[PDB]
Parts: sequence; structure tokens; C-alpha cells
Amino acid sequence: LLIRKLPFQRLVREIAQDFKTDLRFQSSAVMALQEASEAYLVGLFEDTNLAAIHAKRVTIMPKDIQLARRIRGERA
Amino acid sequence: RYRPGTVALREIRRYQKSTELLIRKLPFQRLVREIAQDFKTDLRFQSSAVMALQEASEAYLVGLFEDTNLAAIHAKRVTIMPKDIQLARRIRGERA
Amino acid sequence: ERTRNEMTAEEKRRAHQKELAAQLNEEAKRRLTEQKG
Amino acid sequence: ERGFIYVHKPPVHIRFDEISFVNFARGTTTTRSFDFEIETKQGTQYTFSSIEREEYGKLFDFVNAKKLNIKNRGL
Amino acid sequence: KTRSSRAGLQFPVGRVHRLLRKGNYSERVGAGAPVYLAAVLEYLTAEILELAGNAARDNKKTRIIPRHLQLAIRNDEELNKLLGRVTIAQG
Amino acid sequence: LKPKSWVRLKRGIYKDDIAQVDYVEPSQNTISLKMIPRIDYDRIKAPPQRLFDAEKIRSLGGDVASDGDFLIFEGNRYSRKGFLFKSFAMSAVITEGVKPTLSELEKF
Amino acid sequence: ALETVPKDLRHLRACLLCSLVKTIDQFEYDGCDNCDAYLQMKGNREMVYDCTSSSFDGIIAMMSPEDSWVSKWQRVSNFKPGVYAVSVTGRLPQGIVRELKSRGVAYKSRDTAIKT
Amino acid sequence: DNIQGITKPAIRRLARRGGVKRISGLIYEETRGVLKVFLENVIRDAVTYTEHAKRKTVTAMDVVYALKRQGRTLYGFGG
Amino acid sequence: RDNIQGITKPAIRRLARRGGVKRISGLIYEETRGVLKVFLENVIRDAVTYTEHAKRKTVTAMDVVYALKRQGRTLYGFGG
Amino acid sequence: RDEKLDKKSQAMEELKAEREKRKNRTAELLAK
Amino acid sequence: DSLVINLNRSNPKLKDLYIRPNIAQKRMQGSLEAHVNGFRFTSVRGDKVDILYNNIKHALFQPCDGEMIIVLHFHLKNAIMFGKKRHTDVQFYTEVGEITTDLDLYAEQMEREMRHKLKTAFKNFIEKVEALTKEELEFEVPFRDLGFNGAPYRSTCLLQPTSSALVNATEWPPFVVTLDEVELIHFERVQFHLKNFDMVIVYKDYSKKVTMINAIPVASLDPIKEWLNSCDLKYTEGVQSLNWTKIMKTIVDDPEGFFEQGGWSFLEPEGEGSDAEEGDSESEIEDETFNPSEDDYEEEEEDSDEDYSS
Amino acid sequence: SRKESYSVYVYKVLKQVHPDTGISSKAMGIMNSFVNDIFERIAGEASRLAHYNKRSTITSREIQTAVRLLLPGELAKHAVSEGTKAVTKYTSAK
Ligand SMILES: [Zn+2]
Repeated sequence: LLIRKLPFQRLVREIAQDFKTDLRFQSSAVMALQEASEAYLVGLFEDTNLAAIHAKRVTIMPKDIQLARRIRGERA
Repeated sequence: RYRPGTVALREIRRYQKSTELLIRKLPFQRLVREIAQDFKTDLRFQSSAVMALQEASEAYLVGLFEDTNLAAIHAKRVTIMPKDIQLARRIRGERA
Repeated sequence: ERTRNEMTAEEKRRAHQKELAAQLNEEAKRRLTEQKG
Repeated sequence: ERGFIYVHKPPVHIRFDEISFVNFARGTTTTRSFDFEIETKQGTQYTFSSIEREEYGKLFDFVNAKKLNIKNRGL
Repeated sequence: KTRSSRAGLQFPVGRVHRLLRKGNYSERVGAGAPVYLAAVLEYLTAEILELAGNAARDNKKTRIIPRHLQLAIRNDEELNKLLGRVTIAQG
Repeated sequence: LKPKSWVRLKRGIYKDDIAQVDYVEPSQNTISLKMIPRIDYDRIKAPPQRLFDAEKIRSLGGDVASDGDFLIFEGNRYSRKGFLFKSFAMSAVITEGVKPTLSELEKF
Repeated sequence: ALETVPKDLRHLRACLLCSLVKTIDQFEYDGCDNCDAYLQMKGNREMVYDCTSSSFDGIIAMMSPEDSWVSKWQRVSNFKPGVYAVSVTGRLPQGIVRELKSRGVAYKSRDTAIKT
Repeated sequence: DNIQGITKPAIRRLARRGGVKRISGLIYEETRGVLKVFLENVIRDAVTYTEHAKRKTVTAMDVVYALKRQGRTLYGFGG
Repeated sequence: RDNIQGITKPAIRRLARRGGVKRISGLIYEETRGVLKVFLENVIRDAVTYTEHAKRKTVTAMDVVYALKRQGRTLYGFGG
Repeated sequence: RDEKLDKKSQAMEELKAEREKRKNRTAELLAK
Repeated sequence: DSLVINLNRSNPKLKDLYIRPNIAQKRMQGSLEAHVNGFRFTSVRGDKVDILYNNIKHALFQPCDGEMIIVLHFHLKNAIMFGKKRHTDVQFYTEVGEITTDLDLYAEQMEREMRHKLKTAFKNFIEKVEALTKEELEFEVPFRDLGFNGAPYRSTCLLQPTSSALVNATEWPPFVVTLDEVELIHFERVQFHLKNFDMVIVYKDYSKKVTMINAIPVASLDPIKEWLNSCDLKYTEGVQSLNWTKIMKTIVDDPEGFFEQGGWSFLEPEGEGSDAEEGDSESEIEDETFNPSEDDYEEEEEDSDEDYSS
Repeated sequence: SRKESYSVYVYKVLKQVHPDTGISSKAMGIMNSFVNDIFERIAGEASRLAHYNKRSTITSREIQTAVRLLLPGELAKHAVSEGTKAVTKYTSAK
């Protein structure tokens, strides 16, 4: 656990709004999301550090994340 | 310039609506048989299966080189070095 | 049926691009034939 | 067989005798991957990052076979 | 009338249904499943083929070729996504 | 050893000039302080008190370092509007016995 | 055992729940002997800055919590033998206190000092 | 605007957890962007599975499917 | 002649040039073969896996097709 | 769909508008 | 010839400015002022750097929107000496925030303020200069949603179009393409199986090399064409990537015969019925244009009418 | 064995959209391949939904979900549309 549960839930309900009103989430789902959310960012940062390493740097940059996701095929 | 080398190769870019296999089919087919043999004997290889593998691998290796180029580019390098292939494979997570 | 969103962006653009190709070749020939000196 | 050596630049050599303690931190490859910590008796610390979960067990088996002190061995 | 012809569809609904029944997708299969599915197939098929014939025109041809399908899928932002990692085989 | 109050100074030439805390790192070891610089401006070589802001110091030379409205100058004279935000060890400054009261209300 | 005692005298800080006193690096390295399975203050420094406090007063050596007065006055009779601070200042976030409460862990501040 | 609510330290702590040594402030802008894109797809899928189940409040069962369907699968649960 | 060299450096050089890769270390060509072999090995294994259910002792494009699917390399241009 | 297309088209329109301004301006001032 | 400092006038100015490239071995701050006929950047160490307004091929302004720096990019018609080196490209910028964090509203808000503050100050400097310059130096602002990922030199960056150029000034070295000089564009490696592609720029003076913009992602294919279309830029696609140095000398040596062979039409993928080569190089593949034989249709009657429950 | 295919109907549809156009066996093979691929993607996903219900039977309802999940934007709108039309078209009897 590393993000504040409120802003996280607020964001979940907020984006839910863009798809559909009425939507709210049982605690189990929002927790499961954060549980998934953290795992994804963890993996991505590890990967990004591999790029950092590969680029002979320690200060990661967005392009490191971009490349990692780019190579990962996260985008369309 | 109407002379050869100019016309064909220039136009071949446009004549090349074809999808010519980049690895030599027989040199590759032999390797298929070879690796196939490495797995198991009695394996008849349909040319269709040979083509299926060949075409997939060529695009696939080109794919690998897409990532490898990125990673070279990533490292501010033009020449790819095996570390890039490795980086790419590691990041793709497409490792055995 | 007839579910396509709209004419493809290329089809619209094609006339202008095709146009540009003609324009380009004429334009290219003078500039370049003139530049050849 | 009797030490650890980091090959190529910066080249560095380690002997099991110079090791104070080491540990396989939760690494950078997977939640079960590892990074290897080393601190020398000289107080000089070395750490090797980003290593697959697969190499965790082998190095885990290896250091116990070398019987060196691992920070998490008391766990 | 064939189930397809009931639906006026070209697609063989019995085949789609038969594929699912024998294909181990489920223990039983209701008619609405293959019916909806067969219609969807013709729709996307037409969606592509519509572009393909257009591409054929855009290729000076009355004969569609694989080369035309490549232009369709990459120019169509949806097929571009639906067929994003797919491989087309051709000598 | 805790932040957020208005206090009195003890050591150096920086004797008893009142300040407050600006922003907090959780370690509770030191307190950041809204202070007035005591520099000579690095000019005797090629003691005082005067608030100074990173500008005539730039003609003598030295470290001019801006962090926007937050500044650093001539050897980490952490300064803003000519005031130091350098932190002091909470024991080294006399912190207690101020308590902002009805009469006190306007300084910081 | 003595692993709970300051190994080094540099930068000592006290756990803020059970007031156990250890070095900046001992908490970073080892965590709290009575609350790591309950606190998880081990391995990180931002966490150290939050949980482990530099503001503590006096030290108490626990020898026989079962038969001792100081063991009672200091709220340590339920701990293992070690050195604890008489009073540590500060307070925990509005989350872990609830997590602790959920487990039946009642956070009472070790802050024995009277305020002015 | 709650993506702005995903605190820099929260992200920062995950980066430390991912062994990153250093970070450039743009990572926050970028990290928030990444978080949205992941969330957008997971929720849309979560929404759709819930929509199919004829419900308006999402359950862990539904999110498991949304992640599992994307290969981003969660662990520790059964039924 | 040994088929591992059958994936000649120029055959590789063509693919890398197509993967947009410009200069190529000699070292690459060798790893490419390994990668390709690793790639093929996984694929062929699966093709055989399919072939065994079919009680066949002949490898078909169908097995490869059914295999490339399973690896996220779905292939069009085969079957009926 | 239309919102992002409009955002992109808008950037394109602005570009087109600015190009035209510059086109008209460039010819006029040099023409003088 | 000079610069002529606009003495005793309210010469617009900006002060949080890092010049790029550095004059000396290491970077310096300074302030940029607009004068009678050019700019001047004066370092905090007293160095003077002057830019005639005319010698500026382009003035492009990069707001710090999504960028850790606010930048004024100068693309020059001629290179100028920084003493150490000569450069056709120059920048003035300043850091937006913490770039070197080693592992909150006030800080975050100060970022919002500081950006706006700087953003405004620069925006004001621009307007003051545009007014001063009789607008002869309109600061093109890169149309960010019209930018795309690519690599003009060595590293991946977001290329962005401006009213008259395609550039990426965030990174260094700076990338600037004056669209006035673009003869043609070719999208090499464009193919369905690729995930990325490349772009080549042909210049109007063929004595100068083409420029590549490697590995641009294919998802940007249609948007880039459209941008190019809107710029009146002719482009062409090609799965192949043949030698431009050869193609240039070829056409440089014999442009007459080149144009006679339809010139640049050689890149045309023969999409639509250009009468000159109406039949391209095509032939029937090996098929009878898939025509299902009369006997294959007959199995349809077993679509047995079982009214399986809705 | 007797070969199975959709190429017949693909051509019928080709003519239904472009009667004036024909197609080569390779392009036909691609389209026929596509039919097989997409059918299984949806067939698998429709099975998972039925499986999540812990049920023996799959319906159009699972399809609508799977279609919206697998098909992007427009394709989902139209597949919902054309699919709803096609359902209705052989629903009117009973
Ligand atoms: Zn404790």
C-alpha cells in the first residue's frame, strides 16, 4: 500500500463517471484495483530501471517509461 | 537515369507488393528439419508448415529488431549490440 | 450495413495529394532544371 | 569457487573472506526477483541489481553452500 | 428455411452453432448465441470487404489481393486495433 | 525536537532572531527557520547582520542558485526574499515559552 | 538477547509505539523487537522518519518485567528485555492507527512528559 | 482531478520499491498518465463484466476477470 | 552445409535492416540464431503437441497455426 | 470521438489559420 | 555588422535563462534582452551573446507544458560561434522543478504557480518582442497535439509541428525542419506487420542529404499524413528503404532523364489508374479469383430448424 | 477428409458489398483466416462469461459482452446494432 485510499477511490468513481453514473464500488473491488495498480507500476518501474541501466543512468525519465511501455506493447 | 540499377531497384519498391521470404526457403527448411529432428524423428514437414514457420519468424525477427533498434536508439546507439536484444527480450518478458 | 464512419481520410486527401504530386513534378522540374546551371 | 567477480567495467573482485554479510533483496524483475547486497569487512559496500527470480534459488543454494552470512538468514 | 436464411444471412448459422456445440465451448448452446455471432461475422466481414473493394478501386483493380487488406487494416483505426498483433502470411 | 512554532535564537551572531518553520520532512531532528542572513557577502577575502537576497552577491561572484521563488546563494545561503530558511537543531534554539497569544498575533 | 541494545551510539532514535530505543540504522536494518510483526518499520528511511523519532528522553533497562515497578510505570511489562525510552514525542498517521485498532492494538502514546 | 490526488510520495515509494534510485519530476506527470491508461481499460472492462452481471456496484469477482482477461491477474483469492 | 549458417548473416542483415536496425554488431548475428532457435523450439514443441492429439506423424500448417495463436503470434493465410 | 477529433482538428485549424496569416503577411511585407 | 543596444528604452527581458549550448566548458545563467536589431544574452559571469533578428531562421517557443523546462528555441539561417563551437541552433530555458529527486499541495501548487509565473513572464517577453519587432519574429508555438514520437538523431523524442517547421527542441541536439525546404516525404518501412515506421525528408537542394526520422510508431501513420497534407506536403510510402545517397547522385547527375521517367512518380505505389503505368508491374498471382464451385454449396440443408430456446 | 470453409459465404458477402469486385484466393484465404480467428476469440470469451456464471449454456447475452470487450468503439456500436438487428430479424416469428 503506497497511495492514499481516498484520492484513489475518488479517481475511481470520477473516471467511472465518464463511462457511467450510478457506478460506485464495493471496498473489495477498489482494494483489488489498488492491489493490481501497485503491481503494474512496480513492474513498469523495474523495467524502466532496466532501461535506465541500459542507458547507463540511474535517474529514470518519462522516455524510459515510454520506451518500456512502447516495447511492452501497452499502446494500440 | 534510365540505366539499370536505377529503374528496377527504384521501381522494385513499388513492384514489391510481393511478400518475399527474407530467409532462403531451403536453407531454412533444412534448419526446420534439423530442429525438428532435434525434437523428434518421423516428422514430415508440410511445406505449408515450413512456410508458416518461415514467415512468422521473419516478421517476428523483424519485430525483435524493431525493439532492438529502439533499445539501441534508447542507449543513444545506432549499432545494436546483443545487450539490446537481451534488453528487448527481458522487457518483453518473452524469455524461456 | 453501411456502417463505415465516413470516407477514409486518405480518400479525401488523395485528390489533394494526387494534385500535389502533379504540382510537385512540374514544380520540381523547373526548379531543378533551372538549378542544374 | 572461492569468491565473486564482477566482470567488465568497472571490474571488481570479492573474496568470501572479505564479505561481512550479504542479502537477496526483493529484486527488480518480478515481485520474486532479486538484487544482491554485499558489505565488506572494510565497511565498503557493493550491491548487484536486477536479477531474475530464477537465479535467486541458485545463488541462494550457492551462498548457503559457501556458508556465508546472509542478512535474512535469521528470518 | 435455413436458420441462416431465416436471418437472411449468408453465414452458415448451423456451422457457427455446430462449431460451438462440438467445439467444447460449452455444455449446451442456445440459438441466440450462434445467431448473434453469425451476424457479427458478416458485419465485420462486410466492414473489411467494403474497405477491400474500395482499396481495390484504390489499387486500379477489380480483383482484391492481400496487399489490399494491409492498406484497409492499417488505415482503419479499428481494424488497426483489432488486428494489432496479427500476422498475414504470403509468399 | 518538533516543528511548527515561533521561537528565539541562542548561538553565534545568529543570537535570538525570531523565526518560524516553512515545510517539513518527517524526521523531527531539526526545525526550519525563517531567518535573517548575517553574511559579509564573501568580500573581505577576494560579525554582521542584514537581510540580503541573491542579487548584489552576483556582482561579487559566487553561487547564484535559484529554485524559483525558493533560492540558494553563495555557498548554500538558503534564502528567499532575503530571508534564510536554514534549519536549526531544535535543542540549539530556545523554542519553548512563546505560545502565540492574543497580544502576539501579527509576526509570522 | 542483546541484539536489541544499541550496537553503536550514533543517531539513536526511539520506536514511537513501544518506545524501544535503537540506532537510526538499527531500526532501518532490524525494526522493532516488539513491533515489526505489528508495525513493519523495517527497511526504509522515509518510514524511519515517520515512525522512528529522535525526540526521546531518558532510558530504562528492562531486567524483570514480571517483577518490577518501572516495568509498570513505563508500560513495558508485556515486552521482552531491552532498553526503552522514558518518553518519546510525536504521533502516527490516521490509517495505521486504525489498522492497529482493527487487530486489537491500542495505540497509546509513549509521551510521558508533561507539557510545560 | 483525483489523479492529481495520487501523491508524489506514493508514486515515489513505489519507485523506490522498484529499485529506481533517482527520479525526475516529470515522472509524476508521466506516472499519473500511465495510471489513468491502465485504470481506463481495467475499469471499462470491470464495468462491462459488471454491466453483464446486471449490477451497478463492482465486486472483486468482476475486477479479477477484467485483470485476468488482460493478463494483469490478481492473486490470493478463491471461491 | 550446416543450416545454422543457413540463416546466413545476409539473411539476418536483411531482417534487421527491415526491423529498421541500421549498423549490426557481428555479435548480433549469432544471438539471432539462438533467439530464432529458441523461438522455433517453442513453436515446434507446440506443433508436435498438437500433432500428438491428431495421432499424426506428419506436421501440418494447422498445428503451426494453432501454435502461433498460443504464443500471441496469430497467423492468417492458412487453413480452409 | 468528436471531442478529441475536434481538439486535434482545432490544433490543425489553428495551424492552418496561422500558416495563412504568415502566408499573407510574408507575401505582403516582402512585396512592399 | 552589430546589434545596436536599444539604450534608454524598456527593452523586454527574461532572466531565468540557461543558454544552450554552453559558451565556456560549463553552463551559465543569464538574461535575454531584445535590442534595436537583435537579441543579447548576458551571462551571470558577464559574457555577452548577440543574435541579429534577421539571422534567426525561426524563433520557436516551447512552453513548459509537460516539460521540465520552458524554452525559447532559435534556429538560425547561419551558424554562430559560442567560442568553443559554431551552432545554427540555440536555446534559452529554465528548469521547472525537481529534476534530480533521490529516493504536498504547497510544493505542487508552487509548481503550478511557478510554471504559470514563468509561463506568463515568457509569454509577456514574447509579446513585448513581437510588438518591438513589428512582429517580424513571431514565436511559433509547437502544436503539441500535432506532435509524435520519433528519433531524428539518436534518441526518442516527441517531434512537434509549428506554423512553419517540424521540431523537437526539448532534447539536445535540437531538431528543426524548415518545411519550406521539404521537397518530399517518404514513409519507409511502412508495412502492416511493422509496429513502427520511418520518415525521410527530401530537400529542395539535392546536394544535401535526406533526413530520417526513424522508428516513428505506425499508430501515428494517418495523423502524420494528415498533418503533412495540411502543410501541402507531398508524401509517399514504401515498405523498402533503398539508398538515398545513390538516388540523390542518380537524380543529381540525370534529373532530365529522371523527370522523363516520371521523376518522383517512381515512388508511387501505383494505387490508382495513372495511365502512364496503368498496369504497373502486376500479373495474376495463381488463382481463379476465388469462385466457389457449384457443388460446394449443397450441404446447407442440414441447418436443422430446431427452435433452441431464446 | 471433407474440407470445411466459410470462403463461400465470404464471397457471397463480398458480392453483397461489392458485387462489382472479386477476390484472389490468397486474399480470400486471409479473410477466411480472419473469420476463424475472431470467431474463436469471441467463442472463448463467451465461454468464460458462461463459465463465470458456473453454467452449462452460452447465449447472445454473453456475446454482447464479449463483443463490447473484444471489439473497439465503432465495431462495438455497429456490432451491437447489426447484431441486434440480426437477432430481431429471426425473432419476429416467435
Ligand atoms: Zn516498537
